Amino acid sequence: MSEPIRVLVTGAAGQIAYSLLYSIGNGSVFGKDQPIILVLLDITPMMGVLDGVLMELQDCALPLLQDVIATDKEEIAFKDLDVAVLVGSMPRREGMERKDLLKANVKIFKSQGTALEKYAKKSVKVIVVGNPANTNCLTASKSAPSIPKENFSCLTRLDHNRAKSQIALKLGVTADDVKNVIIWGNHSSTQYPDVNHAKVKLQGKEVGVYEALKDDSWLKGEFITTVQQRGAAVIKARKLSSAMSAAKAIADHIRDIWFGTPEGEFVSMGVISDGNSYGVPDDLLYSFPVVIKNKTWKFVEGLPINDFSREKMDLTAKELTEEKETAFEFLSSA
Amino acid sequence: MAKFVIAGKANCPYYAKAELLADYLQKNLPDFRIFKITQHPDKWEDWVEDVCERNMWDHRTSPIIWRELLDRGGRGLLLGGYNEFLEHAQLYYGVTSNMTTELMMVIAKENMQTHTEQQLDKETMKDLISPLQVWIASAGTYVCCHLIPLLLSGEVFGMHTEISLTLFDQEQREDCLRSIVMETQDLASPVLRTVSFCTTVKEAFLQAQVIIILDDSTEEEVYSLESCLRSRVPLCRLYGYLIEKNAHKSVKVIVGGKNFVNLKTTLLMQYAPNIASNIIAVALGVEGQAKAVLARKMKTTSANIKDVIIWGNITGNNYVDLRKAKVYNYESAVKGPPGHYHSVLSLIFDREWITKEFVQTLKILSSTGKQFGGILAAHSIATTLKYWYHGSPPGEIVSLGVMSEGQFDIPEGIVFSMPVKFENGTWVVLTDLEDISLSEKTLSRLTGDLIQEKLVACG
Amino acid sequence: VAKKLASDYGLRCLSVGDALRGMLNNHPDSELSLMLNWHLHKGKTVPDELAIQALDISLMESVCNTIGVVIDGYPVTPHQMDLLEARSIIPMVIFELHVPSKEIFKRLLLEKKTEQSMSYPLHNSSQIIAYKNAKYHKNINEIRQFYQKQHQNWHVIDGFHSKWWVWNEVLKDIQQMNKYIQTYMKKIKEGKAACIDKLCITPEELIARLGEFKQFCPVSLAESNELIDCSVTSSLEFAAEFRGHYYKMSSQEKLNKFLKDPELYVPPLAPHPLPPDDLLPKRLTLSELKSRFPKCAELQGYCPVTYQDGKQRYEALVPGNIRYALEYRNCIYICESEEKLQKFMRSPMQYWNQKLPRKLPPLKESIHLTSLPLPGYLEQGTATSLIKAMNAAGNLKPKLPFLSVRRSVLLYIAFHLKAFNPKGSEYSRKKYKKKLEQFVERCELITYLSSKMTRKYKEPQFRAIDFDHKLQTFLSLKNIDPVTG
Amino acid sequence: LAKYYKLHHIKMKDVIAEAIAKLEAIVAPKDSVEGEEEGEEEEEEENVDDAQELLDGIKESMEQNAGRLEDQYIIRFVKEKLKSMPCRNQGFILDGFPKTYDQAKDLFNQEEEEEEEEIRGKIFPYDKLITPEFVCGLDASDEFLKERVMNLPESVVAGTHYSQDRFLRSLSHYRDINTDDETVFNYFDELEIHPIHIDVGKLEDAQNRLAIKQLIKEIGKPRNYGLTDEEKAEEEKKAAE
Amino acid sequence: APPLRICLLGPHGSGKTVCARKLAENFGIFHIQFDEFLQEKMLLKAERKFGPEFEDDSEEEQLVKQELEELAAQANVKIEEDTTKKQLPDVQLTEEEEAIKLSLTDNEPLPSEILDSILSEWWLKEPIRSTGFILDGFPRHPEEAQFLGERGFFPDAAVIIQVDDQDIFDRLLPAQVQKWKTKQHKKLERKKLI
Repeated sequence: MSEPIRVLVTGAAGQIAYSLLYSIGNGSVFGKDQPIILVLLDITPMMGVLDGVLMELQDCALPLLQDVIATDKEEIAFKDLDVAVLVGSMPRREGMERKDLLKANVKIFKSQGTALEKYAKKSVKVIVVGNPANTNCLTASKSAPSIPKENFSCLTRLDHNRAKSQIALKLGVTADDVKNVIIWGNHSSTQYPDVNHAKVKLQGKEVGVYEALKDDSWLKGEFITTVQQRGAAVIKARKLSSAMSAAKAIADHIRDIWFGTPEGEFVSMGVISDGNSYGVPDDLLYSFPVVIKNKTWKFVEGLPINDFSREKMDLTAKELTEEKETAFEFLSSA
Repeated sequence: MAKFVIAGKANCPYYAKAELLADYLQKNLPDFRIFKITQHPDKWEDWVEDVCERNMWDHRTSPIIWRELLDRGGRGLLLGGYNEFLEHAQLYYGVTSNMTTELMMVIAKENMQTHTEQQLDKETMKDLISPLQVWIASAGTYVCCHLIPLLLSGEVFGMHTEISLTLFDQEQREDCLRSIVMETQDLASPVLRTVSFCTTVKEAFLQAQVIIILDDSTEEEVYSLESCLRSRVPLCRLYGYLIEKNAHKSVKVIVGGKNFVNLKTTLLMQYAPNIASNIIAVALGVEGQAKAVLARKMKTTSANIKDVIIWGNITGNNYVDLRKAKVYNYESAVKGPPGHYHSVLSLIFDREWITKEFVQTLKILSSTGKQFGGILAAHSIATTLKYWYHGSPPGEIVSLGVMSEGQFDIPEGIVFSMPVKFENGTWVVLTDLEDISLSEKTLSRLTGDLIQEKLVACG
Repeated sequence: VAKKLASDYGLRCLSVGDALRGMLNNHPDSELSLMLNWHLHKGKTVPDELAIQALDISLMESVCNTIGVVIDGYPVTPHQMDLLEARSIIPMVIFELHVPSKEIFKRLLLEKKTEQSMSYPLHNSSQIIAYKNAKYHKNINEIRQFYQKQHQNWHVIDGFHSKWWVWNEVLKDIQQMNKYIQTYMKKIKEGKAACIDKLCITPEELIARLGEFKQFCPVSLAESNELIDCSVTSSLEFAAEFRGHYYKMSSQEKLNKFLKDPELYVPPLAPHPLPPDDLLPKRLTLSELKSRFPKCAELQGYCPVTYQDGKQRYEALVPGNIRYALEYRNCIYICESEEKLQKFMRSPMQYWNQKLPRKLPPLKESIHLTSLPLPGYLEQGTATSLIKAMNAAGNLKPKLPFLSVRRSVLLYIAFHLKAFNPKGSEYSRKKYKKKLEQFVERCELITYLSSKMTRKYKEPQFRAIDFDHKLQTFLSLKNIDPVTG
Repeated sequence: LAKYYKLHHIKMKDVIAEAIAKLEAIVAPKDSVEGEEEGEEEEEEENVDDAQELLDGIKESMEQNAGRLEDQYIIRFVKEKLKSMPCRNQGFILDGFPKTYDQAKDLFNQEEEEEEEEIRGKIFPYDKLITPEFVCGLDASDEFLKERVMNLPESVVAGTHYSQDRFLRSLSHYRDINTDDETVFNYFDELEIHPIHIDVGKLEDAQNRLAIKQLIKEIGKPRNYGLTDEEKAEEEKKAAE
Repeated sequence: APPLRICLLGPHGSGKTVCARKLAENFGIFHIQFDEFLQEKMLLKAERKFGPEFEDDSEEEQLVKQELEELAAQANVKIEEDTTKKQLPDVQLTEEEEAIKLSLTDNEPLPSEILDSILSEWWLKEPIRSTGFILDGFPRHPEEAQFLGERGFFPDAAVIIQVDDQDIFDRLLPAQVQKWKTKQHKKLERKKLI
């Protein structure tokens, strides 16, 4: 048997984590022959909830699960990790200023990054989910300089999947028919969904979404607006967060990291802008279209950028830059 | 980049000649872009009148022609029927159409045939269709969110299934189910093709091929147990009738939840006799809880524990039988190679803990349902469906809730939980298991409870 | 290497002289010995027939005859290779040593050291050695070409791989050939279907002993109902024998299937005949086309295959390049690509009969601004121009300090037009873009300075850090050229 | 490692040749010119006849053992080498030598058999100063080694111990000695100065920078004037350039 | 022919138990510890690991138990010992289990019927008979080996371990020193409570 891996989930009492854990344990992430050790970290009050979760997991009798560890201690939780999924973050409260939200998250992710640096394996893979995902991920990475920055990624797969869903709905097709969608930039309302290089399978033939839909107007205006606002719509209707789809997206993201992307297909990921050929500033966490082999990602080069795309990309890069500046003021003062 | 649209009647001569001119321009000119539209002439009047009203144009003859200012389907600027577009092209470009009137007649036929092709293509798309039909009752419920991703996994059926899914509750629940549908679409599963809500009586289960029945959130106040039982009867009757009428004759109906599951199943079967053989109650969650309790006592993993049997009311009085329960990978120094197993009863030296404490613990777990969360419910339902299609693991016992036809002794006409295997798309009852006989007292208790529930519900 | 082989498994290697010398002792007055002497005294150095006989006589030698022999550096002429084939002295496999002259000379200098290891006089002329080596190249090139082409068995070595490295690789390869030979012989005695790759059957025998499918995969006809010409490359890589006849499969997987269940593909058990040659398609060039005149293709250029596959889209009528073009059943066809031609050859019945409508004939003329009349090129250029102007003005509502509004806006718009030009030299475009960004920041100075400076004077050093830089920038712009600056 | 740490790496041939040469130099005649200047230096008081007879026994042994020498002589020379001031100051490095548990015990064990009066424990009479501060194992697939060796230039391998017959026999002998039943490592393992083992085969870099990095990390920072001001000034110039 | 049988014989089970287990795990057979089989057999009735040290510790507890009960009665201020651990009544032994208990106290051989019945289970019956096993702990006595021969029931091989007094102390004596220290701490706590 393959040696068990240690996987950490932070904020494990939160609904996204709760949804995710079963997908983690059942082999959908790491495959049906990888034993897992699962590590759950939360604040002390949640431990009661966390204990209830641990029990329910043990009740699921998942064959690939050979431990569940619940702790409020970073030194325990971050010990010898193989994979860390950072879902826990402070949610923005009413009347909380954006700067205070940033400071609080910077504190949390600085602490977690230092714990990774000290306790975790240097090969650890780190996935950041808690908003603001890009800036939090950057803060963590700066706090874990010994770990290769490529190990650190933030969840943009949710936007990619949403975009694919919207395209498939418009064409009337499965999600599988759609390929090579791109999300550029921040996981925020400023995120840019790009289908200029996306392909779809229609009438047994593969065709490019611009050609297939032939509605550039609707692709620019309505598709983008729908994707950007999809989460707010879901919360407005349910009165509850998008836990199910977030969990799905996280699972997909990790699974593509672990297996790699299919040949001739690329995926969108939030990743450190250093060395991009697209002229995004270095030292940013930006979202790019990427191919993954041997648990290593690479950037899909040579894609032409029209001025519409370029403008969106620079707008979101500006947003990310401002966020970075604000967070780094606290990181240096902290 | 200039952008134009022209709309046609399939018979219109001048629209066809416009198409010729358009293709000439777009081929030769780098600048030129055009999109193409045509309607059946009967539709044309309405379609164009709508377009003209939206624009506040005033054109009626086919073709109609306009330049769209930024992107396909923007606002338009209107050019006139064919002569005006030809005039524009001739003066601005210098171009001339050269097509004969006779040719225009022929192409008018060709475009008639083209519209006939379009119609047949519409019909052709209807032919291509072979989905699996799924329905969910009481869908507006927290369990439903966890369940849907397991369905979408496809492992339930194999990753080769066109899935069509349906979700029911009242319109207020329909709002949150709308949100659920939105998340479902976002889940972008490869096997997902459709999902739907229902709220209305005639529609339900129509050509349903899989039916999932959850607990209800009874929005009514805390009625007495007798009133709760009776309150189920109208709902079970309605569902049974709807299923029997609307569903596919081979529909599979699975009943899951924390309350009165056996009773609900029994009532449904009574109202839906024909399908009743198809209807089963999920016991697996209780078995999982029992396994986990055992594993905690032993300090092993539940997965090592096997062949727990649940004997009773799943959601009520049940007996957990460990006589066949096996443990694997345990560290008895009387240690076998991989796949050796030891008997749980033999290993647990504390018979008092088994008899008093373990039983009391399970009784608490069942009565409270507290630990029966969304994850466990979903896992149980999904895994049961998986075994139903695929089969259960070879040799392994499963527990399932199923209608008694006398098999051990059990009185007929009740739904009981009992040990089972799944094979060839169907379950069999392991009546050949030795020693698994029940005591007369235990059987009397278990059946008597179910009978009393049934009687009270019928009133 | 020859000696190392001979020692290590008791194998033989032969030079021609070895046999002749043996004959001298074995009977100094044998026929072959008598001829050899007669020729020698005539100065006739080894008429080749003598060596040929001696060599096959050496094949008698029981160790070689049962087990193994190698031959070094022989034949030395193509004529010998031919006469050996005439007797059919024919190695199963051949290896070739490629070596830099530098290495050869260095080895020869070590041989010079051995000459002191030696003592008696010996022929050591590097000059002769070089000559001989060059002529070895001359003959070996032709010999390789023939023997590899006919017999699929030629292999090559770098002299700078260590003699042991080379020996290892040669041995391993030879053992591979052995395992192939033995497994094939087993299948033959078992009567099984078997691949024949590196069994080095001659092309001419293969042609003579094809099965009914000739050079085509029967699996292709049976499963696909298509023809794939296996002849198109000589190699046996998907060639196989069964029941006394040869066939090629179209792929490794087809070969695997045929080996597994040959009876299905075997005739007559296959579902279809190979149609007769008159029905089979063939490719063409400009020479064939010129012979086909006065007619063009049976279809006037428009590719039928894509149109048919397109469910007869009007759009599909793009013509195929003549390079693609072929005759089938009396009739000449062209399609959009070589791959289309391949599909046509595979299943021509799908396509060959057509009745396209008259519509969408239009051949392109690429129109040019110069060629256009005034409104057309105006329209083309202005559409982009006005799009850019529209965005630039509407969004910015521009003004820059000191300039008139008109000056600011016009200049900014002209820069914006350059910066977004579809075909502007792009590094220059980005240069203008940079200038435009500076202009934008300078317009931002207006708003910053107006918002931050009150009418009441306020403490100079408590002004914001950028404030004074921005003021200095504004003041400088008063006396700067806006065009360059 | 020697070049980066700036230490001394010694090979058995060197020790043997130097020891022989110095012995012969002392045994060579104190010829008709005065010796070392009789100034403020304490001259050596060897016995030249002892060195002579030692060299004789060495020659006899190598005759008897076909150029091999008795372990006792080699170990004596190694131990003296380590006693030398260069070793005492800076560092000594050996490639795969000593080679057997007995050899290691003989070399490392203190020939002052210190009084055992209560020394029940596992700390032998051994000198920690001569004792290696680091030992590591390096190993690869025998196939990888065979490939590398065969890929060595034929000139390079010419007549060497690495000619394939010699290479094969020595490789076998290497395995055969280092039974997991017993290896030279066992001596250090009993000292619990636990050596560590790095897979050149999997790391596969023919220079194995990766292992060199690991080894450097395990050793830690060189105990030296990592730059002197001359070296600092030059590195500063290199940076400026 | 039957699969492998061995037992390894030597110190106190010690690490040697682990090393036998490792061997069998490499082989993919069964491991057995004979002492385990005794303990578990006794535990079936007992719910306790009977044996020499454990019950002899109870002897001193007799004195302390009675003193604690006197103090608990005179001191109506109730005690940390209120939570007395669970114990059963006598699940009365057969002569077979009696003989086992007496073996644990005496470290002495037992009526052949028991040894025969169990070990013949391990020869005769699956999975053991197909799988084969290595055992820890048996025979303890030449008397037992004698009965093995007199039935004629045999391993493939015996193995014995070469070990000596210091080696044995090195592992065992520290653990026993810990036993002493903790017992003395307990007695100090008893002084304090008294």
